[PDB]
Amino acid sequence: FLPLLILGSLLMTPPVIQAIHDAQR
Repeated sequence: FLPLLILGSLLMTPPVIQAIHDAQR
């Protein structure tokens, strides 16, 4: 999930969707 999700996509891509969302706040 949150972790596993970002982890899984932790190769050649940042924690998008969430990162931008967090940065949005």
